[PDB]
Amino acid sequence: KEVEQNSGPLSVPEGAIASLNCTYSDRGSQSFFWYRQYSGKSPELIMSIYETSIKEDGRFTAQLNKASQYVSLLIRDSQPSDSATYLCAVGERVGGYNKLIFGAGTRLTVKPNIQNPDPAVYQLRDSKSSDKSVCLFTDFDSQTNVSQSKDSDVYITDKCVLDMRSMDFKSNSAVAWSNFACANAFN
Amino acid sequence: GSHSMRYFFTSVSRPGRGEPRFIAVGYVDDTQFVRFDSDAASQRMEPRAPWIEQEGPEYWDGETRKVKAHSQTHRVDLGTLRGYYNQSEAGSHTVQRMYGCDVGSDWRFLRGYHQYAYDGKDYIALKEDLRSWTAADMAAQTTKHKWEAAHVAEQLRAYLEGTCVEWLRRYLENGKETLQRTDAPKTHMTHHAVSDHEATLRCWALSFYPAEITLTWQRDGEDQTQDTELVETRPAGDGTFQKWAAVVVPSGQEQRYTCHVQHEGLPKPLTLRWE
Amino acid sequence: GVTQTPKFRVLKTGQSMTLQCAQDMNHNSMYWYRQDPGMGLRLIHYSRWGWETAKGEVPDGYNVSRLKKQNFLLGLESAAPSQTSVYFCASSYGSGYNAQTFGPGTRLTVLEDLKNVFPPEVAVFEPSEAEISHTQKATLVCLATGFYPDHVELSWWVNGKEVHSGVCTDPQPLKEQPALNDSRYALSSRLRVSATFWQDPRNHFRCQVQFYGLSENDEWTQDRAKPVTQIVSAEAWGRAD
Amino acid sequence: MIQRTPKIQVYSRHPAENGKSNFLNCYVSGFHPSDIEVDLLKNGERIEKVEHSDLSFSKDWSFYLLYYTEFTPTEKDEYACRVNHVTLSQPKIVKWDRDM
Amino acid sequence: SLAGGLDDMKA
Repeated sequence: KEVEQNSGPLSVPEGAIASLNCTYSDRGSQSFFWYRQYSGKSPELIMSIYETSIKEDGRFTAQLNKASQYVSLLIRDSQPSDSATYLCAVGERVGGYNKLIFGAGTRLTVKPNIQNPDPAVYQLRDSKSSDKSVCLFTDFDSQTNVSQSKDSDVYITDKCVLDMRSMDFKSNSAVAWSNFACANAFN
Repeated sequence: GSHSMRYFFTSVSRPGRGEPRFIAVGYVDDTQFVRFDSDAASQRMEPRAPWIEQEGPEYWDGETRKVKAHSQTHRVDLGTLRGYYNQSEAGSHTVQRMYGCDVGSDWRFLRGYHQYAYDGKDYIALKEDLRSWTAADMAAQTTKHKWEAAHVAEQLRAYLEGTCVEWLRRYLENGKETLQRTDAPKTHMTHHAVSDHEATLRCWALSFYPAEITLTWQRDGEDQTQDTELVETRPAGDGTFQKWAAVVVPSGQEQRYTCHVQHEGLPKPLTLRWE
Repeated sequence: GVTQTPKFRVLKTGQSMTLQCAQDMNHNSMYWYRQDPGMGLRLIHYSRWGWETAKGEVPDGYNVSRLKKQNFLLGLESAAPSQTSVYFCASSYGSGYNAQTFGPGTRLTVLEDLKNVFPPEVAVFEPSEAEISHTQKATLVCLATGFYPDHVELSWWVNGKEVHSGVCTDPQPLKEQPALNDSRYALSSRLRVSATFWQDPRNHFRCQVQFYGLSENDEWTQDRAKPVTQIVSAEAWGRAD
Repeated sequence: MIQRTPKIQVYSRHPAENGKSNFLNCYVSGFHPSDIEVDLLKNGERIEKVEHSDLSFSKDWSFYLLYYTEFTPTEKDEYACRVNHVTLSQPKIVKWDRDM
Repeated sequence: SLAGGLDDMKA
């Protein structure tokens, strides 16, 4: 293919270096770009590079080598908020530099560093009615992953990382409910 | 008519007086529209025609970036070439580059060019096939091999056939009121007594655009290009051009001489005759 | 930058629509892409101002129009289920200026039957006193249920203004009835604050679900209100216990 | 390294009319290298604040520049262009003639 | 508009 990237998905612990690579077939390529695309959002251009060189922007390093036909993107001190699909894009020479060819994309997941795990299940009451409730499994380490429901009458969501930026605290959680005891629901 | 876009680049080394002087200019036909000068205050590609001013900062940024890449390559080239030719670091040397494209009256690509010179002598050039290189000597043959390995010809071809044509057409459209105009020469004829047996007829063409013109004298319908003084076509400074042609005639035979003017802006060629 | 209208649309099979892309960036090149799981971005058609439009990889079923430099329209003349996707417009300055800026995207869902479109019901669940005493933090949960299709944007609003911290919303909804192919969906979200913030009765918490449904031109025969684009919310006041 | 001496034309933008404002042009072409000194002269004296075009070149690699300034010709004021270049052993002076 | 890639065209 004309533009090829790391297959992915790619998993990296918070704090580590995420390494993304892109090879391209046309030695006459001149314009190289890295796009980030959050789930349900549009691609955003985060780096552009035009010469054999290394270009730094904050935690991001792009490196192009025209002679070897590759371009790379390094993310240092990876954060959960970096979790996204990263796309390599090259201006297509054939046709007169008139469009982009995009690689398949690399899905990066940055797993949070839970520094004080306190796993637990809680039950929460509906603000309006007193009869309805849900179950909250939270404060679990990032190596834990949730089994989806077995009873078509129980709903269990996937885990979700939330960031209380004001406190340097992140936490994983999943929710369960049904039309049922909470202590049990997540086994 | 046909149209062209041409870029000209000059780099001059100035040892012990800083970085080389670098001047870039771009034209559409005979109209300059952009410039860069390494020694100017802005260090930006700058507009030199009204119709280019509507391009936004993204364009001025992109052109500035590319033009600096041109300058940086020439700067390294000045070192490379001094070494290839065993020249000292004390002397001033020149690198020049020109490239661009022509389109026909239907605005389809006709041809592209890319030529490079060192010290005013041909060094390397792309052939009209936009694939092959003409190397002037053994130094340029080594450049040729480098450019072959980097697919330089393929990069320039896509530019000349693609990008160059797109942007030339865009500028023709944006600057149509001035670029697609033809200003026919305003013509007249002066008569100056040399002596009592001869006089000079001088035939003038002024305020014309584009620069291409033909001025010729005839005597009873016969060409006279051994006995015509011409001047080279010269810029008026206001976007138009000037030219004249003169002949020394026997006095009283003025009526036998005719000046013929060919210009793109004329319905039909002109015949002028004294009085 | 690049704008796209509409943001979301439901069509019945056989209906037509036009998606509009606009930009104010002086860009000459404009592109229309579709994005579906497992395939990435696929170009439908593109347009260089001053030239005829050009087909991309997947032109069939779509038409385009470039009436002016600023605007690139994608037309669907006879909506088919295969056209259910997220459409992204993009713009670039022109040849040799290949950096593309993308619009926010248009989600189109094509359905056989509009009678199965439903807005969400929304409920908020108050923090556990056991979480509060154990962690000194308080997690609120919002559940949006019963909606179809999956055209929702959930946000949290504290004292009347949207907040941008302490939140995580499921990346995908769950099928309420996974056996059925047109299952209504459920979506959960959490907002975690300090216990002292939750305990303050001057603080007001609202879970907001913006739903994008039917338009006002659609026919509707059911007893229930027409399921149009609408906000549904639920709320809780903070309190000392 | 090629050495090419400048060709010089001196002329006005518009046909000269005594007492009417105009532009005096000195067009220098066919030279190499590119360093050159050009002055416009009024009765033998340097005119200050002459402007010039951006350096460009012809198909043979030789350079050209237009130097210009405002002027009002009269019957008796003498104008000229004075050029020096590495190829010239002293400045070349070309007088303006309104008929050339 | 100027050509790109001049960084790749050293003599």
